Parts: sequence; structure tokens; C-alpha cells
Amino acid sequence: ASTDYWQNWTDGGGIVNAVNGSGGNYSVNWSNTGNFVVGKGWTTGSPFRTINYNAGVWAPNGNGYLTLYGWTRSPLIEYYVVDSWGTYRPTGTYKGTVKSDGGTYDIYTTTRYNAPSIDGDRTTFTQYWSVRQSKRPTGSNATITFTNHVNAWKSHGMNLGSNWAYQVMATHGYQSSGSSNVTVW
Repeated sequence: ASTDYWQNWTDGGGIVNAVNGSGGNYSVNWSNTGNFVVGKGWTTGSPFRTINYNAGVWAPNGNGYLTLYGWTRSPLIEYYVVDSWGTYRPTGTYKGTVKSDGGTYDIYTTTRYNAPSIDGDRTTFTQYWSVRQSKRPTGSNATITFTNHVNAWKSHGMNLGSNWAYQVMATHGYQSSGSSNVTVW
């Protein structure tokens, strides 16, 4: 599946040398960071998607997520399905779990008041996450069957927006340094 959205955000601090290359291929060389996100994919998120990535470099120095990343509206919801990471494995309020794509994922919700969004500014939104338990191997062809996670959340009072925004396989950071070459499709 040929991708159409490209994401390259940075709060401004440190370095994010993010290269948009051929098709679904992207890469990031970051050093001394604050906040940043990079990701290829689609401009309207679907909950029916099957995402295909292949992390060929995944070398964090600290707090990172190789995570499915996306957004919705009515209500504003920033969500994740984290397949791996560097030093810190994300969490929040446990609801349950869910098997998909070989991994079992923990379910969590977190509240963020005063912080950017696809509206911008400092504001609130709720965050649904599915967090893998082991760190999923990189290197080879991975698959995020996402309906699985949307059906999951839904049985946990985690419903999502009527209005779909961007949905990308992303490289997430917060005051870390490191490296990633992924390819999405």
C-alpha cells in the first residue's frame, strides 16, 4: 500500500535529522532531543488498516518508541500501539490485554492536559495505548493489524473519533538520542 502522509514534528530542542526518501522509507538521526515525531503513512486514519513496516535500523539511546501513531477528532484522541522502544516502556491505567500479530499487548489510558495536538497549542486529549510486553524483534516484515486494537479498546470504553486524522508508523522521542530506518506500506 503506497503511503501518502509524512510527519516531521519537533518541539525545537536537540536534533532531528529526518529524511523523507523513496516511498514508504524514512529515517531519523536525533541527538540531544526534547520532543519529536516522524512517520510515513496516510492522511485519513482507518481503523480497518493493516500496516506493514520493516524496521531495518532500530537503535535508540534512551526513551524511544517505534510505534503506530495517529490522531482523531470528536473527540480528540492521540493513540499508540507500541511494538518496541529504548530505555523506557510506556504505560498508564491498565484495562486489559489483546493478542495481535504474535504479541500480547497491555491496554492503557493516560490524560494529557497542557500539550500540543493536531489543533496545535496547549490543550487536553485522551490517549489510548496498546503496549507490547516483550520488545518485538525488528529487522524483518512486521504487521500491525489495527482493527484488533480498535475492537479491543472498544470493549474497554475506549471508543474513538467519528473524524479520522493522520495515521503513521512513527519514531517517538523525548530527551533521547538515537537512530531508526523504517519502511511503511
